[PDB]
This record gives sequence, C-alpha cells and structure tokens, in this order.
Amino acid sequence: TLLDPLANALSHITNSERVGKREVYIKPASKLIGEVLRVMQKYGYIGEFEFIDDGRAGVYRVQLLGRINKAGAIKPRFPVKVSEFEKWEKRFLPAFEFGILIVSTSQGVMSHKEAIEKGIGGRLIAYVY
Amino acid sequence: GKKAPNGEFAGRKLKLKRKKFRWSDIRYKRRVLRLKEKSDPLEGAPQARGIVLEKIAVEAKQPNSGMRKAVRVQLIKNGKVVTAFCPGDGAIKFIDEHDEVIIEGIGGPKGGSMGDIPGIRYKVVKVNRVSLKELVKGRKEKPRR
Amino acid sequence: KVGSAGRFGARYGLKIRRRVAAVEAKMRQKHTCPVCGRKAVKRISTGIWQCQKCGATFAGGAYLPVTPAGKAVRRITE
Amino acid sequence: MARMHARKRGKSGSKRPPRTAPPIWVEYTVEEIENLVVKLRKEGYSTAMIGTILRDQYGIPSVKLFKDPDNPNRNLTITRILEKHGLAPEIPEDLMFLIRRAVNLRKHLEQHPKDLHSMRGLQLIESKIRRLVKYYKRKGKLPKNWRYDPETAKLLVR
Amino acid sequence: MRWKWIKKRIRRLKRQRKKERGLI
RNA sequence: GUGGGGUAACGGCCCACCAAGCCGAAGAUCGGUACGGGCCGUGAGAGCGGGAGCCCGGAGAUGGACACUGAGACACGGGUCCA
RNA sequence: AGUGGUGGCCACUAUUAUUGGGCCUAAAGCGGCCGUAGCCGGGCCCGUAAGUCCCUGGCGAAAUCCCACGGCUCAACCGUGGGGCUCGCUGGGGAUACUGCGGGCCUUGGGACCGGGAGAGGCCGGGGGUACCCCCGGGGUAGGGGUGAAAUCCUAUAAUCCCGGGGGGACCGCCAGUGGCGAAGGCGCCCGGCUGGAACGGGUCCGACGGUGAGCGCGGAAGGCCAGGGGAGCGAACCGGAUUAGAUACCCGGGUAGUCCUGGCUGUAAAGGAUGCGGGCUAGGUGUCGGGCGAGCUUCGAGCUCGCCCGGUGCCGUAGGGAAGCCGUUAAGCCCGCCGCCUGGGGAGUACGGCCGCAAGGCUGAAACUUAAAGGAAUUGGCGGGGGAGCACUACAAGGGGUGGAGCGUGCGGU
RNA sequence: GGUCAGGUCGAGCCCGGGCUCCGUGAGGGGGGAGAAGUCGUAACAAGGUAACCGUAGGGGAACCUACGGCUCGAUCACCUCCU
RNA sequence: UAACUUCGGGAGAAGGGGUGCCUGCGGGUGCGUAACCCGCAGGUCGCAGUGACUAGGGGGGCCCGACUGUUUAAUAAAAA
Repeated sequence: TLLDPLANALSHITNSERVGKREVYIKPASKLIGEVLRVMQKYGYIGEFEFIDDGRAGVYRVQLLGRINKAGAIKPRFPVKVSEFEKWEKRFLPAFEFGILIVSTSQGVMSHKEAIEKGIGGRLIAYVY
Repeated sequence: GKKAPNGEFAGRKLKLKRKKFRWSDIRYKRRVLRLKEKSDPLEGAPQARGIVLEKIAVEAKQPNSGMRKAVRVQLIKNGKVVTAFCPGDGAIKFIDEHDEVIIEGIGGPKGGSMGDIPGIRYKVVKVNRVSLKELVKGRKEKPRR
Repeated sequence: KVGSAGRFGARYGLKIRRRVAAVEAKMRQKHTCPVCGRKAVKRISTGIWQCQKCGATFAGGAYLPVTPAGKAVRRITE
Repeated sequence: MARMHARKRGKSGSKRPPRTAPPIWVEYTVEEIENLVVKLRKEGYSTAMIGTILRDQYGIPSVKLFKDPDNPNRNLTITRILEKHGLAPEIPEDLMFLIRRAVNLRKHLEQHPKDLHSMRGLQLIESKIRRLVKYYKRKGKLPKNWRYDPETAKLLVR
Repeated sequence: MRWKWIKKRIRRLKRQRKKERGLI
C-alpha cells in the first residue's frame, strides 16, 4: 500500500527535475509537505508553491528551479542529537556547506544551520541538496 | 528496497541474516571452530620435529618435470604421518634418515601447491637443528654432509 | 498407526488388515436415508441395511445403503 | 486504484461524486427522502440497494452528501439511521453477504464433486471473513465474544 | 553428463542401504 | 501458599502440610567452549580481533570429603580421613 | 643490529555491505497462494509525554591514551596539570514537529453493492461426424509391406486391393487468430442445466478494516504407486531384421505394462517472464481483446471503422539503468515496507542424524582433501555430412595418352 | 576419654543405565594425483543420433527408448513469428 | 526398560525397591455406627515377613517354518 508518503513525494520531485519539468503535482498532502515546502522556499532552492485545499485529495503544485539535484528520506528515520548533526551531513551527503540536513524539531521542520541556532533536534526526517 | 528489515525495532532480523551468511566463508567457520587447528598436523604451531621414516621421492605433474626429494615423517610431537618437501642442491646428501628433522608449513594453508609436487604442503627447514637453507647458499655456509 | 486393525495384532499381513480396517470403519457409519431424513443406518445382514429410526429395511451394497451397480440402472433413462 | 488478491488485473477507475456543495437541483427535502428509506428497508431491500435507488429516483449525487450528518455516528449514511431505529442488525451488510456465499459454496462442492476451482474459492472467501471479523469484534460492529467459524456461519444463514 | 551424476548417486544410495540392510 | 527449623541473616536453604503451579520460540532445555573487567592489538572510521605483563574482583592450591580456633578459614608452606 | 622464514591475527577484503554489495543471463526469487507471530501504516483533531530532543546535578577507580611543560647528555619512560576514557546505570524541570497509545473524526487505501457483457474456468447429462480397428457379405489376383537402400515379416481356398452392413474404443483436422479464461499447475467437438472468477460504468455500502508475512495450511503437469473397469490405435520392457568391424544406436517387422475411466495415493520440473509481493512516480507512437462513451458507415446487427476513457496482451523507443546483450508505464527506471536467497571451483546435494513418503524419492545437510581457475557478454579468426551464392582447367566431367605388369636407366628406404 | 542406641553432614569402592569424544577392524565404496594400458566415439558444428529436463524401464561404458515439459533449439525448420 | 517394529508389539525385556505383628486415624459403600472394602502414621521382634504351602532364571546371534492349528493312537510333534 501507500506507506511512508513523504519519501514518495520527494522521489516524484526528483524524477521531475531529472527530466527538467516545470512543475509537480503531489498526490500526498500533509502539514509535513507544506512546512517542508516552506523551508525549501526560504532557501530559494524551490520557487513559488500553491496549495489547493481539496478534501477529495489535497494537491500541491510546486515550481522547480532545478537547484535540488537529489532529495530523499531516511530508511530507519533513526534519531539525531546536536553533536551528531555534522557526523550525518559529511558521512552520507556530498554536501558540506549547503546547509540543509532537514530534521524535525519541536517547532516544525528545520534545516541544519537552523537546528544549530535553536539548539534542538529530534528524529532525522530527511535530506536535501 | 528489494530486501531488508529497515524498521526501528526490526534490527534482530537483520543481525541474524548477516550472522548466518557470515558462516558461508570457510576461513571464518574454521577459525572460530578450531577446525584449522585440528586439521593441520602441527596443531596450529610454527614447527614440529619428527623422525624420518624413509626417503621417498614424488612425481611431477603434466605441465611440468622433476623428481622431488622428500621425506615421509612421523612427528615426535604427536604420532601422525606428514609428507615434507626437502630442498638442497644434490639435496639427498644433506638430508638424513632416522635423524631428527624439523618440519614447518609453507605458503599458508591455502591448500594449493606448486606444479612439480602432486600435493605437498610442507617444508623441512632443519636437519639436526642446522638449516638446509644455509647449505643451499654459498655465502653463509658452503656444502656440508 | 491403526484405524481398527490393532485388535488382530501384527498378524494377517499388513496390507489385508489395513484394507479391512478402512472398509469396516466405513461400513459401521450412518448413511443417507432418503426415507425419514433421520439416520442410523446399520447393516443387518448380507445385502441388507436397515435404519433404526423408521423401522425400514431395504436393500443395499456391501458397505453403503446404495449400490454403484444400482446407480447405472437409474442413469439410463426410459 | 489497483490491487490483486484473486485477479491478475487492476481495479476499476470509478470515483465518488464531487458535487460536495449541497444539492439544489434536487427539489425534494431531507425529510421526504428519510421517509422513503424507512419504507424501502421494510420492503425487503438491503442497505446498498436502497442507496442506489435513492441516487436514481430521488436524484441525489451520493447519499453521503445530502444526509451527513443527522445522527452523530461515523460516516453518516443509511444504516446508521436504521441502526438507531433497530431496522439494521449490528453485523455490517457487507459481512452478512460474504457469510451467505460462504454457506452456499459447501453445499455445491458436495453434490458436484471433483471441483478444484470452486474448492480454492471456498478456502479464499472464508479466510477473508476471519480477517474482517477480527477487526469488527474490536470496533464493536460485532460482539467481543463472537467468533467466526463455519458452523456459526451456517447458523446465521438459517 | 547430467544423467550420469544422478543415477550414480541413486546407485550409491541403494548399495549403501543394501549394505546397511544386510549388516546391522 | 501456611506454619516451622537452622543460620550472622533474608530464602523451598532445609522441613511438615496444603495446592498444581512455574518455564518456553524476543530460543527455554541440552551438548560444547571460555575467569570477567580497565584496557590492549588493528583500522581514517564503522568494525574486527583479544583478556598477556600490570592494576580490580571472584576461583583454585595432588583428587575428594571433614571439623576446630578465631570479627574473619571450612584454612596456599595446619590437623583428621578416604583415593 | 638487525635481515629473512614459518605459523596466527587485523588492515588491504563494500570476501559480510550500518557507513559500504547483490538475485533476466555472472552465485542468488520460494511452483503459487493463504493468513499466524513479527515488521510496517492515509488525512484531520484531541488527551498522555512512553519513544524523541534540550538543560542541570549524582557517577562511570588508578593505570593505559592524547596535548603541554619539566627531569634523566638525549629519548624511550616517569612526574605534574589539562583533556578524554568500556563509558552500558540514576533523578527532576521543559518542548510536542516526528513516533507510540487512548478517544473523536474523513473517504483518498482495503473489502463490500447494482446493471449490461465476453470467455478452451469448474462440475453433470445428452449427442454428431471424420478417421482407425474388428467382424459379415459381395467383388477381385499374386504379391503386399517396409526403406536412404534393404532384410525380417506377411500372403494363395486368397492376403493387399475395391463396395455395402453391423459392432467397439478413442478423440475432436477444419473452426483456431501474435486470440480468450483461471492464483498457480493449467484450461480447446457441439448442446442444455448447475457453479466459480474477471474487465467495466455508476463509489450505493463499512470507515483505515491496510501492506508484507518466518511458521502453518492448501493446490500441484507428466509418469509412478494401489484397486476396479475399460482396451480401438499407439507403444518402456521385450523378441527378430538391418545398419555397423560389432550396434551395443539412429531405421524396419512383431509386442507387454502403460496410454483411456473411476475411486485412492505420492509429489517432481529449464513447474521460465530463469524477472518475490503491495503502492506512488518517470517521453511517446502504433496494433489488438473486452467494457464505458460520441459518431460515421449500415446488410440496420456494434455488421465495418475512428477518437476520448478504463483494464489486459504485443511491437518500436525516451530519460535512466546494465558488463553488455538488452530493459524502458508489462522496468533490469526512481523510491518505500516486508519475506525468500547467495558470498570461488571440485569433494557433494554426498555422508551422518532426524523428519516426511507405500516405494521411487523429498527436506535438511558436513568434513578431510585439492585447485589457479570455474563463470558471463561481446570482438576477431579458423571450422562445420550448417544455410545461400559464385568462379577455377595445378579443379571435375567429356576426351586423348600414360604409371602399377616386364626389362633397363636413375634416386631414395633397407641391406 | 570408654562403649553403645537414635538422627544429620558424608568421601571411597562396587553395579547398571544415559550422554559425549578419541583410538581402532577383516572386508567394502567413491574421491583427488600419476604415467603408461584398455574398449568404444558419446558431447562440443546438426559431432553426421539437435539438446536439456522430470519420471519410468533397460543397457559393459560414454548412453538409449517411452511420456509430458523446455529451448539456454539445430534450420531458408515458409497457418504465423521466422518468410 | 534396549536392539528391532507390520506401531499392534518387543515387555513380566533388562534392572532397582517394599511387603509380618500391635496401637491410633482417613477415604469409599451403606445404615445411623450395625454390616463391609482400600490406604496412612507411631510402636516393635527375628538369621529371615510371599518366613510354611503356593511360587518365571535372564540376555543375544545364526538357520528354518510366518503366526494359532495338524501329523507317524503305541520309538519319529519336525526344517513336515
């Protein structure tokens, strides 16, 4: 069935971009999607985004800049401490200064640099570059 | 995936998968058991002395040629039969029967051997506790016996 | 494991006593009585089977109240 | 959609009505339409067949979209109304029909013997009923002390 | 080839079970 | 479970009575191997491998059994006894 | 003041894959399903704060380890200070995105409802013809049969041949299509009843009931095993004949179990798409089957066709992937959850034990020893009683002479 | 300290069974090596009999035939794909 | 309680332990303590408690016939 929906929503977004399509229609539809979209949009790695509110199936329509090369989620969703944020960013990711290791904290979704500033992590949700 | 227990508390499943498949290496299974120890006649030791039962020679295989000088030994260490390859140039003068001969492994326990030998895994370093290898060389001690 | 052969012992030869054990077991059973709809049908005698409930006596096989020979006569139609 | 469980092909592409704005092309009230449901249930119709009727005759889009809510039970439509009246048993209509089929099959296999295809189908229907029931007993759609075994099935049917 | 291996094994087994049956 | 003995003392430790429980696939039970730890060896790490001098705690003193004196031994150069 | 050897361990070895490996063809998908334990869960809210993050404080002996400085000529080392130590345990305060749980809620997943429709899905009964065979009668002589050639063989009160009749078993050429149905193994004469499943349009119904699934359970071609019946043709074994040196074989004449049916039993496959299952997502084009829908044509019947739409089977091909061949909405593409499985070759799918089976077998499943290769794809070449095409007179045919006979001449082997 | 009655701790010896490992025995089976001997010509091209496979019987051996499957199948193998 | 097994059996395998008498209780049947049956505890004697009488020694391998039965009334009861 449909399980782990978020990974899937990121995965569609990667295929779109590999093709170099203008936009994406996300069939999955959550608070999680929209807060993650807001984080993406502050960095300006995505463009403008629309949420239509339907209760048949909410849709998000996303503009692609093409600045996200790959974005996917974590297989265990294993937890991450504050000291440990760097360890996961070098280890897995090619990034070093791109500043998104997206993590969920008690406030919503944060990036890497944003997690340091607050001082709070949680469970590691995903990554973006 | 195409496979795995990736869940949070699934990890015991994954850990067992790996544990069974690790046994598929012979070299891992041998060493943990003591099968290595038991099988080799020196008993996991670098060398053992024994008495030369008789001088036999062994035939070369099909690629190759050459009739190799050899000793069949009975270890004084245990009470087992070993086949041990004796080098030497004109080898047989240096080597001597019914004296005490000391045998070592060679080349690891890879199980393989050279081509000139049908299956000999062993070396004779020493005869009466003075090396054969000194007698091969002209620069330490020139032929004796 | 025995179905009912274990009275005999180890004796008579395995195959024959295995067969007898099955066939008799089946023979003892209740079977359809299209008479009353109540059943308790037992073998009274050779080729005779009778239902306890209705008092009805009728002809049967050696292990069933109906015979496979008899069904062929039915099947051919007038 | 698409899932596979006794077919090697996908599911149908049908969807619910999206006229999620209340009717106004209907010209009957909520009141008249309830009235109809009591009479039809009483007649001998089962609750799926009533709702189909309501869509054709009385012209509503969905029966989820002209009568939700009006009683405070989840997913308010027909059988919840009936349930408060006592015109519907607690065992969902879904389950009543599944169970009815599961009885029907033992009786054919007997008379028609040597049915491989029909026999596999008897295993398959039954199996599905235990899994549905296991969730229902908990939910309170069924009693906690209820069990689904095939003898209890035959009881309900008769 | 393929036939060989299997029948040889089946012979190997039937001789062994013969040598098991008549020396117990 | 209940009562009791005995111990420095809790305790099916031992005992009488009363009950039929207790344990198990997240691996019981059985066979087999092994002093454990700080650490050490290796490896960028993850990990692998190891328990040696040395320090820490337990165990032993030809094999087994046994008591006495002492806060402390069932006693490593003490006794009794059996092999 | 060591160098070198052997033995072992760790790195090299993503050859144990968490970092950091795979399963069309290299080793590797379970014949398929079912559903248990276990793992994993759509959207929206709410309670708890168990998981999860933060802070303080108790503590994780010394030594070992790093950094610093000092002492011993120097350094190793040791002192001293600082930092860190297997670091697995404890208590309180806070946060609530994410997860767990309890409650409420929603149709998006799942199951369920209704109507037209197709089908070699299953069970039963009836029935037709073609062709073979047997027997009866007629007709009609000398060979038939068989093969690459043969032979065995068969035939004279008559076989083969040709007609008419009756009986019997078995199966369904055409139909038949790159076609249709079923979970899978698989399923084809025609008619009727009984019965299972599916695509689809209309979501009418329950409201997260979901996904996966170790174990367990179940089906399982052919042949085999057991009983009974049936037996026309076919044909392991078998008995001749040929071929062949001999045939052990291809070939031919006879021929038994069996093939057929029912009851019962066992369980294997290159049981293949060598491609585990469920979902989302990622260029298209064309054909085809069935459904929905709007038309044109119309024999007025969806008969012939087009497009949109829904599902399935095919061909060509993008992004991408792959060692390459290929694959490409039917993925070997991009992701996630779970199961099954592999880690060089031979020994060996053996031994031993247990377990199942009536047997045959099945399941599980080693070690000593030995080896520098085993394997996969493609490139090029040679080759092939492999296919297609074509030339040659140092080829073959046609034609003319000659050698091998004899004697001699000459050379060689031998002597 | 004597001797003895009652109770407890209680080795050592003996007897039988269970479990687990090691050594070893006529005779027998296959395996890896050897150089030379012996028979056939099976497989690899289609190897002059395309091959594999499950099952069943038989063969001196490589093997053969029956049935069903499969092509990783020979071939211009031409309802058709191939042609 | 072993080899073996047609799962019935082998089996009373093999091998170990208790058993008298007196004194006080319990369960079971009954009927009102009458009539009975089956256990428990304490005391206690001998060389010995089934003390007499009664009363199987056990185990394996090989051959044959499967078995139970029958045979030379009256030398032969068997592998017939």
